[PDB]
Amino acid sequence: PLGSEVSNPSKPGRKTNQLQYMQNVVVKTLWKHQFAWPFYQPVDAIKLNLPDYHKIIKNPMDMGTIKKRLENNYYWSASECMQDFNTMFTNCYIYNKPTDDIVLMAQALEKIFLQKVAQMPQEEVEL
Amino acid sequence: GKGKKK
Repeated sequence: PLGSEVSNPSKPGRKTNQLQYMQNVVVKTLWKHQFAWPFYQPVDAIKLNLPDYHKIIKNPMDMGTIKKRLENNYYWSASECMQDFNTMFTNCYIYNKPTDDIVLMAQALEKIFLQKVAQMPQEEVEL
Repeated sequence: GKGKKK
């Protein structure tokens, strides 16, 4: 937006193995889950009509926002993405009731998340 | 929307 960025030259944003890994491996596969479809759209607040979302939920994020910072090389490595990825899941659990479809989906979505994360390069290699 | 997207 006009203020907070998704890409910035002065701000470090190198390409490491972990970074490129989670981008194409983790979130892109999370994306391919047919239950991850309600997370295909970022919280624009207006588009999805979520005005009080920005009041209750701390960091209104999803999967399109995470991948946006990833493809724009916002961080240095995927370790920084572990923050936004973590919030996207909790956000759904908090705003939505545990009996909601989106919650039921998020629970299953989380499986492939940790699945690919456990297989992450535990050493890291800057490209 | 938010509320059972089935």
